[PDB]
Amino acid sequence: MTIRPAYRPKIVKKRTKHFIRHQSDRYAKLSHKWRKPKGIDNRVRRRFKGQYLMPNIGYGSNKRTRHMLPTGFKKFLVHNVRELEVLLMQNRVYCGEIAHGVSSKKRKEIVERAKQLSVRLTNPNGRLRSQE
Amino acid sequence: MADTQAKSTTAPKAAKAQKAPKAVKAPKAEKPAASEAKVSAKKYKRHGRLFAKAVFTGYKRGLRNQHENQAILKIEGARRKEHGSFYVGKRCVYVYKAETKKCVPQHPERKTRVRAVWGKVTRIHGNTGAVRARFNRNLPGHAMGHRIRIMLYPSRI
Amino acid sequence: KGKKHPVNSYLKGGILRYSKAQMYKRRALYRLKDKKSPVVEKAKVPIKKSKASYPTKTFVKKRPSKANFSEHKRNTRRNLTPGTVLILLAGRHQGKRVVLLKVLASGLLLVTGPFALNSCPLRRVSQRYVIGTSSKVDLGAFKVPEHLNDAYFRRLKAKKDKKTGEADIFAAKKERFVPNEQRKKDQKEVDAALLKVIKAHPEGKFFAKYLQNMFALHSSQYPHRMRF
Amino acid sequence: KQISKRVAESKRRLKKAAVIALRKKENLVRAEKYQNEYIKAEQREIKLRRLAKKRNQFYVPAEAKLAFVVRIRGINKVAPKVRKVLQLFRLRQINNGVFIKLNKATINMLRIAEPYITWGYPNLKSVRELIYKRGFVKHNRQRVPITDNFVIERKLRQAHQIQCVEDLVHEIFTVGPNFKYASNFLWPFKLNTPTGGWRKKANHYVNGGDFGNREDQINRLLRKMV
Amino acid sequence: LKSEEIRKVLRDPRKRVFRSVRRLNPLTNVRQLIKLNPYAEVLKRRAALAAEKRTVAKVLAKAKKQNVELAKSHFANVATKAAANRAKLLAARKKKVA
Amino acid sequence: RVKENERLLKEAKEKGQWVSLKRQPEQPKKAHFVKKLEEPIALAPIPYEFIA
Amino acid sequence: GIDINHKYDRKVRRTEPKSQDVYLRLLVKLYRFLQRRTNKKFNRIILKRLFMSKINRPPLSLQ
RNA sequence: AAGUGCUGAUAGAUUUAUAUGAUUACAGUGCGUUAAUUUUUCGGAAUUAUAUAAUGGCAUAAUUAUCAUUGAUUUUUGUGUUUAUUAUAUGCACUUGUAUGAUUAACAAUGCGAAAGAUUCAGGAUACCUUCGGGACCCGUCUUGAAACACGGACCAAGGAGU
RNA sequence: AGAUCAAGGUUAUGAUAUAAAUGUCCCAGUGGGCCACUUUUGGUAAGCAGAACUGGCGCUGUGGGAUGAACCAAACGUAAU
RNA sequence: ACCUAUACAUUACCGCUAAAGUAGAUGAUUUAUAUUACUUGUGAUAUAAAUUUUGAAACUUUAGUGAGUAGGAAGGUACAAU
Repeated sequence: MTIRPAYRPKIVKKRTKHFIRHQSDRYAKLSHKWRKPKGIDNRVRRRFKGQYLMPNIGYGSNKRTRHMLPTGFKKFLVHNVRELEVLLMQNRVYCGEIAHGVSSKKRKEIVERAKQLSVRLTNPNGRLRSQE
Repeated sequence: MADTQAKSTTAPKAAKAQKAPKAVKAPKAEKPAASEAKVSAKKYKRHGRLFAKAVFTGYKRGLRNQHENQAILKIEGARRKEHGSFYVGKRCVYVYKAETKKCVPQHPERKTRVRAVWGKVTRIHGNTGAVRARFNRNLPGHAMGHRIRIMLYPSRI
Repeated sequence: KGKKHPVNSYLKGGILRYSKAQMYKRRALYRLKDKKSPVVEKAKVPIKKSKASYPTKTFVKKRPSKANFSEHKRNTRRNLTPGTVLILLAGRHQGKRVVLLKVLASGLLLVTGPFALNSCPLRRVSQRYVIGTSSKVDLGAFKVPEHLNDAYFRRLKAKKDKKTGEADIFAAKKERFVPNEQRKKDQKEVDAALLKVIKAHPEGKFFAKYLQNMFALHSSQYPHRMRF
Repeated sequence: KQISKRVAESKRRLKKAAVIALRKKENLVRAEKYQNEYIKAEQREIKLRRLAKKRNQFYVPAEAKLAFVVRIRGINKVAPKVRKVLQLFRLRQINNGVFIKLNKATINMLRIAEPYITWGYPNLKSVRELIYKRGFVKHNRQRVPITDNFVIERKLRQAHQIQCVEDLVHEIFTVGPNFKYASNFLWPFKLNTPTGGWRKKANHYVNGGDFGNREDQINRLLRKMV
Repeated sequence: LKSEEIRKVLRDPRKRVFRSVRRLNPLTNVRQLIKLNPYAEVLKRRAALAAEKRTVAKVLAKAKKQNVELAKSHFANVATKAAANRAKLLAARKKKVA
Repeated sequence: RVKENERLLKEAKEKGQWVSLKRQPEQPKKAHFVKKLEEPIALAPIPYEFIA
Repeated sequence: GIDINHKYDRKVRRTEPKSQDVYLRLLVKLYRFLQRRTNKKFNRIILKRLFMSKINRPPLSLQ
């Protein structure tokens, strides 16, 4: 529908599956997210052979497909119609995500104006659902 | 003495022929005066029509690694490394069955019960004819003893 | 004039042209035509060849990169000559034993069934698809009907509807085969021409009553080390 | 004013161009003399040997300068004072190499790494193929490889007398008095790994076979290793 | 930066970047050889014709064994010495000036 | 090493070339041809000495 | 790999001061323009003296 | 040792070079002397002198220097000589055209971003489950050493130790 | 011995410089170690103790003798060959 | 003849260290054309067209390079109130 942005390549990432925090299997007081286990015995700290691939600066993406969402842009926070005037002339580059304290009164005012401003949103149809 | 062996086996380029670079025969003929041209016989087994059968034998396995981005094959026709080098550069394709269809027949007709990942063999590996092979994705892991294929594409003489 | 000396095609390092142009020049009296056309000139009397501002503007659009737009390269193929009956592996017509006719400058190679015997048309196939065979089916003195060509048999064309553009479309439309009536006659010109030469040969594996069945081979016979 | 700028560029547009045509002659006049320097020498050992056979004399070959030294063994488990000698030839990684100017004074530097270096005397076809194939060069202490004749000429023109790649050949393969600056100019190469293998890598050459005083069979290595 | 007191002393607008950083092979690019090294054309165009006459030198044995052609594929390839005789008749008639 | 260099340059101050005034150890030498000239070969000392 | 990424591969000396001024940056954002067109050593010693602390950018009395 | 001459392949192809700076220069093409030799005869084909430092072949002069020295290696050269050789003696526009800015790209197939609706091709352990191949001790910590037949840990939410 | 004129080659062994050159904080730690080859005391001796000269283990994964902190290959950015 | 390593080599990529380039845009720059000075032919003028923005803490470009507890500095994010 919308023209895809501004020299859209193959977004091809190094390691994709998430990174899950040594011994978070047998403690559900242990969360999901990582903490380099800094203590002198460990079985992953020594970057061993078998465990949950240990992060560093290697795995990142290219320094032009930084932040690049699967539709070419780089995502960007939007609040009201005045910040969509920030996306006046850059409309072929970035996109918008309607901030989730905006009600369905004001989100009527983005989706009918910035459509004609030719920007892309990730989420229209939030509370649309054609009721109040 | 070996100078005619720089000459006489260009008679294959004179019996094919192309520019005819030898007059001495090397014919493998039934004549008593024709006892040459030196075949490296024997083998007499086809495995070459189309989808010439070759079952599959795990990945390019280290002892204690995997390197599962590649895979290794067992090519039932071949039994010495002069055989298998005719399987350079062919594709490698393997079918395996599954439940639903989920796709219309448009590029040439498919009611879609068969499902098959794909690939491409490269190089001769084992000193008897085992010839490793790479795929499109990765060889789905439970196939070590499934009847995968090699089709003739592409080929030459 | 003359003495072009282009030995740039078998060595491949040979140039051999600077060795001529020393005394080959006349060394004086340079006279040449020297076209100096100022014709790209905005004489906008009632003309307006600026060009006129349909745009002249900043409609922002970004398009793929300026590629090499390469040359139709010369065609390295294994040494085989029409006519040679070959085993078709493709085209939803595998197993038919069909014969070479003519190589084409697109890197392509003309094959027929023929449709009289094999019931197969004048199909053009890749050399990589088809396995070449051993010996010759003699087609030396043929009429070589090269007026049928590649661009003569392209798809014609992407109109999207009825040569008029923005119109209505229907499901399962036909624009690529009736099949064409002339190709039936173009089949008839060669099928009568090929039957007399294919039945006069001494009979073999794929010659007279012999080609028309579907490649399938008994053991002790090679894909491997056959002088094939 | 840019009208007066035009004479400064367009003359230099001819000046930098026309000297390339002179440099084309300059890079040709050396090489056409450089070729038969080998060829007279390649016939000079037949003439001295066969005459000494006719004159019933043992003709010795010349014992050679111009070694070439390629590392074999790691970074670790290395002996005490072989850590400074090997940073003193710029061999560091495995399968990197440079050349030397041989005398006694480098042999008893070469001996105190002789278990760990495999040094040999190259032919013609190695050294032509070495700087060509896996040769890089070192201007302004970086490593930008070859891509023209320029990367020697730009920084070896006045104080030294070298401007073609077959002239950098000339001040190494024939050994001369500008040599010591003619191979700090090279970065160490990056030789690949010689397929077929290494036969054992255990010992010195003359019992088991690998590293050391091999000096003549280095050519069967460098046809593979590079 | 207006200035008429600063930009009479400035030196270098190196507007071109001069990066061109790609390496090339000295055997697979035969194109490369002459560029980094003239006289490489010499050694080829010396030995290539020596092989090329030697390609004639072994088909003439086939033209000794069977003696067929020599019609238009190698007949003109061996008749050039009659033209090359004239390249040495000038050695008999135009080189007699010194 | 000083006063030779002050004198061998001083004799060099009449022809010009060359200084050659640094220090160099022994080199790879030459390539002779060697007549026997003196007594042709073999000359064959091959050991046999253990048993004692 | 090798072994030397030894020490120091690390050129210590200061690139820009820990000072967030808008006047002193205006000299830096001018005098970076006048040492990278000319090559004059006198400008660089101006530039490398625009960087020390309050002490060591020495006080200097009029005699 | 020489491209000797390919024939077959593997995977991989940076580059928004103004989204703050040769798209240029090497070469290749078709236009404006020539003479015949030769071949095909449809093109082609083949010819020198035009100028060199010539660079070797040879000859001699000449010297530096040399294991040796009948000498031979040479050095500086100097000249003659034929014989080989190469680059310089191609402007004028044009060309999808060679090579050059980490030198990958013409062709072909496959498909309509179809009012809404919605098929197609790749990818996608998001965090399961299903199916196989290797890996694999279960976490702090004192110590040379913990998978410890060494101590502390049942599980969880809130509170807690560099002020 | 010092200051100051006069003459003076191309600076005087090889091979490099991943850059050399120094003043503070006395800057956080750490002041218990272990092992193999040779060299070696104490003891009959030991997987014990006691050392000089290196390399390594603690700090270190790793491919290989199934196994094993040191053995022998090699010292660990993410990826295909 | 083969066999396998996170080692060696080459192409991409990440961060880090080193080196290097870029700011008169009331310009620069080609593309054409009118003219001209005409110096054969190179330049200035005029017209027409189009390309030309960044926390110079930016931007381009180049090479090399990457283990790690005890420990020190480097920018990065949570949870706060003013």
